[PDB]
Amino acid sequence: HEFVPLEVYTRHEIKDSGLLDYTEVQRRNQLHDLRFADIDTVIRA
Amino acid sequence: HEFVPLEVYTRHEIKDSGLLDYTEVQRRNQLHDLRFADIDTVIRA
Amino acid sequence: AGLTQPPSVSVAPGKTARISCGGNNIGSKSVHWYQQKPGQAPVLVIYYDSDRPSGIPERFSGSNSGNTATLTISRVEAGDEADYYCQVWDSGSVVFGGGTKLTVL
Amino acid sequence: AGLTQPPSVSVAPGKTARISCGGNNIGSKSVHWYQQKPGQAPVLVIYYDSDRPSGIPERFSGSNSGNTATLTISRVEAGDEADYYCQVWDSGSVVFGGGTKLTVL
Amino acid sequence: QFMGIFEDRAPVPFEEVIDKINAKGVCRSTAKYVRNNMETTAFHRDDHETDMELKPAKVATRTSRGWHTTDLKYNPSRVEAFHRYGTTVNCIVEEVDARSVYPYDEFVLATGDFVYMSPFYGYREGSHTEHTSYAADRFKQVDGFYARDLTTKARATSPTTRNLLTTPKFTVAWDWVPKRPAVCTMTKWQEVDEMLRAEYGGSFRFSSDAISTTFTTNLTQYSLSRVDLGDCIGRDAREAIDRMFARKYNATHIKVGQPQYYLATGGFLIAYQPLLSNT
Amino acid sequence: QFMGIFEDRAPVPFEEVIDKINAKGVCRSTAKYVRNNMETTAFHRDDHETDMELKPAKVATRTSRGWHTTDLKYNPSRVEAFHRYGTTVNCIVEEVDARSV
Amino acid sequence: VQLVQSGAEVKTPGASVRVSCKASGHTFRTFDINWVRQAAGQGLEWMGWMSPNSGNTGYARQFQGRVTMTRNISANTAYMELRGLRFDDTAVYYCARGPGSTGTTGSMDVWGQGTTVTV
Repeated sequence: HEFVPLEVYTRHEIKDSGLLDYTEVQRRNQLHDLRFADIDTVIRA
Repeated sequence: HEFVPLEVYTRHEIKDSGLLDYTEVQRRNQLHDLRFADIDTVIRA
Repeated sequence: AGLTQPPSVSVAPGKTARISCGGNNIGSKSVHWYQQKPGQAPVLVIYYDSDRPSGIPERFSGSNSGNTATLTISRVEAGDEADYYCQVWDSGSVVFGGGTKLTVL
Repeated sequence: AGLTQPPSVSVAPGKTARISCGGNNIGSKSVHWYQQKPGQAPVLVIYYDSDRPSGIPERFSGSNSGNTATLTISRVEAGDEADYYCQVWDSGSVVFGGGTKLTVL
Repeated sequence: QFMGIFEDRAPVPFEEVIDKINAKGVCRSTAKYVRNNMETTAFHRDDHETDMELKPAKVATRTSRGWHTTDLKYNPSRVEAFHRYGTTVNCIVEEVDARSVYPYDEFVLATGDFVYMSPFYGYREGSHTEHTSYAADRFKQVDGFYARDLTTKARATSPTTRNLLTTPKFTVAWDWVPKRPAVCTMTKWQEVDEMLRAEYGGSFRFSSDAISTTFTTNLTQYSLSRVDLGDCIGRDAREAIDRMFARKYNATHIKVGQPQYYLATGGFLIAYQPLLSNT
Repeated sequence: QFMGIFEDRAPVPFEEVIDKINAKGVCRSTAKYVRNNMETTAFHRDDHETDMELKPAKVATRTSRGWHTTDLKYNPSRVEAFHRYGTTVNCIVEEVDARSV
Repeated sequence: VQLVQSGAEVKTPGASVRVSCKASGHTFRTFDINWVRQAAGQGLEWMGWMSPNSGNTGYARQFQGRVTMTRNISANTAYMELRGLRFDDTAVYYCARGPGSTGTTGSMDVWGQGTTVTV
C-alpha cells in the first residue's frame, strides 16, 4: 500500500485564514512614499 | 518498536517563518520612551 | 448655458459625417450623443465623449475639446438617417442639443 | 591648515618616546599616525587617535585632545627608528605633519 | 499648554555616520535632511552646532543595545501670552535584527520598518544585479571599514565591507556578505545513521528504523543544480555523512561512491551515502 | 525648518468619484471634507480649483495599481523670519484587495 | 586589497607623467584612491583623492590645475597625470586607500609600492 501526503489544511491555508497580515500591510503602506511621492527631488526657490 | 516524536516543523519554526511579528514590534517600539527618554523628569522654569 | 447644433447635415453614403456641438467650456463636460430614428425612443450611441455602448458599431467616434464636441460617423450607411442630440449637464439641469438631422444622399 | 611636529626626537632604548603634533582644534579631528622606514611606503601604526591596526604591538599608543595629539612609544626598540607622520583632514584636504625622525640611542 | 508637537525621524548622513559617529563616537546636534521635497535643518535647544557624546540607553529587558545623545526634551522658556517653539534633536543609534525572505530582494528591521533593497546588494561580484528601489546616491558601500564599539570604544582590527543606505526616515548600515554561501532554500532536518535503501516496483524506499520513517523516491537521481540557491545541501550532506561515518562505521564499513541525492514524496531531499561491509 | 506637518487623508465625495474620476479621469485640486465636526477645505498650492489628470504611480514590486495627481509637496516660498503655511492636495486612487470573514 | 603601481619614469621638464595604480582583490569601487608624493629626503606631501565609484576628485590647493585624476573601471585601475613638470617633481608617488567620498576621517591603511619620477 502507498500512503500519499494528505492534510486537511496546509501552512499557506492557515496563513491566509487571517483577515489582516501585519507584514503585508506594512510592506504595502511603507511603499506609499516610493509610489505616490517624489522622495529624491529637493525644491529650493 | 518505539516511535519517537517526529515533526517536520515545530510551532516555533512556523511562528518564526513570519517576516514581522506585531507583538514583538510593538513591544520594542513602545519601550522607546523608557529607553531613549526621561519620562519622569519635569522641567519648570 | 446652451448648446448649439447645425439643423441639418447631408453626406454621401461613401464618405464620413461630422456633427458639431458648440458650448462654452464644453471640454469640462461629458457630452453624450443620442441617436433617434422616427417613431422610436433615443438610443445612446456615444457616452463620456469617446466611448460607445454595447452593440454600437466601431464606425462611430467622439471627441471633445475646448468649445466644441464632435460626433464622427465613418462609412455612413443608408440606415444612419436619424436625429443626433448632444447632451450635457449644466448647472443642475441637463442641456440637449438642438438636434441634427443626418441625411444620406 | 597645517600640523606642527618636532623635527627630531631622541630617546634611549629603555625609555619611552613622545611625539607631538600641534594644530588649531586638532582635538575635533581624527589624527592618524604613520610610520615610515627608509626606502619603504608608510605603514599605519595608529588610527582614530587611540587605536592600533592588526599586527601593531601594544607599545604604541595615541591621544588627541585640545590642540595637541601625542604618539607614545613605550619600550622603544632599536627597530622603532623611523619617520613618523600625523595626518588629519582639514577643509577638503588631508594635511600631513612635518615628520619626526625618531633616533634610538 | 501644548499647541502641537511635531515629531519626525531624520536620517543621519553618511558623512556623519562615518566621520562623526564611527570616528569620534559623537553625533552632531543639528539635523539637516530632506523632508517633503525641502531641505530642513533643526538645531537642538535652538543653539549652535555641537558634538554630543553618544551615551548608552537605559537598559530594558530583552532589548538590543542602543545609544542616544539627549535625554530631556527642550521646551521654550515661559513668555506670557505668546506661542513659542522649541526644538529638540536626539541622535539615536540602535542595533537591530534584520530579516529577509526569498527571493531576498528586501529586508525588514526589528522596528517594523521596511528596507526595499536586497541585503546582498553591493558593488562586487555580481552584487549590483540585486534589487534596489532607491537612487544610486542613497546607497554607499564602504570598504576597509573599521567598526567602533560605542560602549567599549574598541575599534575592530579586521576591515569589513559595510553597506549604508539612507532611507527617508533613517540610515541602515550592515556588513556585506556574498549571497550564495549565506542563504539556502533547503535546511537540514534529520541525520540518520541507518536508512536501508530497497529497490522495488521501479522505486527506491529509504526506511529508517530509528525515526520510523519510509520515504519513496523515483529510481533516477535528483540534480542538485536544479535547486535554487542550493549550495548548502552539498556541504551539509558531506559534513554530516563524514561525521556519522567516522562516529559509527569507520571500523566496519566503507563508502561506495559519492553521495547521491534523491527527491522523496512530500518534498524531502535525501542525501544518501551507500555503505558496504568489509566482507 | 519645518515647525509642523499636518498630514490628513480626506475622502473623495460621491459627486467627484463619478463626475470627475470615473467620467473625465481627472480629480479636483481642492479637498472639501468634514473633519472633527468641521467643514474643512484645502487648496493645492494655495491656488484656484483645477482638474488634474490621474496618472499612474511609480511601479513597485508586488503592488496593486495606483494613480495620483501630484508628485511634489508644496512648501511656502521663503520670506525672512516668518512662519508660513503651504498646502498640498494629492488625489490618490488605489485598487486594493478586500477580505471578509 | 593590493595596490600595484607602474614602473619608474624618467622625463624632461615641462613634460607630463601618467602613473597607474591597479587594485586587486576588491571591486575597487568601494573605496577612494589617494595619491601622495614624497620628495628625496622630505616629508609626505598629499596630492589628491579620487572616488572611482563616481569619478569625483579633490586636489590639493598647490596642485590645482596640474593634476588630472581618472580611472578605468573595466581594468580596475586609477591614473594620476601630472602636467607642467619642473625640477622639484622628482619624488616617489604612492596610491593608497584613504579619505574622500567614503569618509573624510578615513585612514591610508593600504599603500602602493610607489613610483620614482625624475625629471
